[PDB]
Amino acid sequence: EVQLVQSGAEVKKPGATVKISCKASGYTFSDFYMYWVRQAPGKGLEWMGLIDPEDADTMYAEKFRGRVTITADTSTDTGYLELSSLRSEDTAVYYCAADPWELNAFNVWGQGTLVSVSSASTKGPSVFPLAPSSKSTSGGTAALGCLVKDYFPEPVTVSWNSGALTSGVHTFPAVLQSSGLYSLSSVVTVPSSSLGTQTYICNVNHKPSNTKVDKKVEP
Amino acid sequence: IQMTQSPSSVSASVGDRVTITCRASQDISTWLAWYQQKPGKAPKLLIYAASTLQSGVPSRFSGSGSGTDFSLTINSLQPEDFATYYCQQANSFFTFGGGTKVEIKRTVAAPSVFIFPPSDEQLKSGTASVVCLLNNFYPREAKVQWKVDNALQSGNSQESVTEQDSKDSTYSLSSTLTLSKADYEKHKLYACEVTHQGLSSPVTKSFNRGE
Repeated sequence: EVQLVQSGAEVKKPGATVKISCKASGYTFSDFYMYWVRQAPGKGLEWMGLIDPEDADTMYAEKFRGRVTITADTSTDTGYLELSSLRSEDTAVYYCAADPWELNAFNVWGQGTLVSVSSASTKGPSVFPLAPSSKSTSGGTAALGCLVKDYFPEPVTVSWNSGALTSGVHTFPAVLQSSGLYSLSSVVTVPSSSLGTQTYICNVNHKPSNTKVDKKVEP
Repeated sequence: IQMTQSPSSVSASVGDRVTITCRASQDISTWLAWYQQKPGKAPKLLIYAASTLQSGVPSRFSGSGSGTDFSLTINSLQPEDFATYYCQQANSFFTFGGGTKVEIKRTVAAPSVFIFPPSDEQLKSGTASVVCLLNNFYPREAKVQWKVDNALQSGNSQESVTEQDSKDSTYSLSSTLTLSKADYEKHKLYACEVTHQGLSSPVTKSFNRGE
């Protein structure tokens, strides 16, 4: 019954300001605090602040005091989080949370909102081959893959032979380069005996830019 | 207002009894909560008030402690329990601990190492990315050292590791060394030296440009 629904993913330039919303349903919004938490990719949870919807009284984590503003609209059961002077380090999934049953814990959580901050603009990736060779062969097995380079923002999905190939597939977390663009690799290990007969194609999909790439990888 | 969780990672098997700890820098009575989180999902409340089990959460979960020392215990670990766990001060503030990941235990396995030179395609664009792959190893800790004409490279490579494999519980690691096309063509030997506790000595995989 109770649920928190946040706004969609966002992309911003450094120095800009972002403001996200969280719609509460299933309980009396103004009667309880609303908390905000964030989490950088692969990192831990970090409490940012809280607000009393009724009187707009707020409390912020020491490291965010000055750049963050938490507000709420009891007319629409919606709370908001605004963060200014955005830095690339502010790239993360932001969550809202509530404790409708006063258990003194974050009982209900929104689905989260990804905010990606970079000087780069939405861009599709270039897909390069990671060709199988004597330097990627182990016994009767060979490794091959695709290098999905220079895209923004996350995420990107990769499949092999349209999903027909899943065994031995490893798609790695993307790394954020100093250029402000991401890069990731996807590899698969197969029987080296199949290299001259079986076709291997990695299907890359970067929805943010509507970019799709099918890359055939040969020895 | 400082929450410390150790170990940062713990390995266990289904059926095992697992216990993780959390310590506050100050006395927080029993204002402590525990959460569970899996990749790509929002956290889930497990315990509040240090020992009260959240409604709906399996009784195999329990928590205890007061003051500055706390613990979470999972009696008979189930496959759905492998995840990351966080403690959180609920007293003043709401400081989260750093988290402790519960991973699947298995035997030590050295990585298979492969190296991929840059493609002609990318070189045309003026950049050269060399990729080193460490496949199916355990545990997670591994070290990759890039060397170009025997010069150790530092600051010009990035790496990432997959989540434990679903069938063999191993990890894989991918590292990319990036150089301008000009710098790449100015050197000959490209190598990635790998060290892992499962290897008695470093394993090196390399190629000579124009091999």
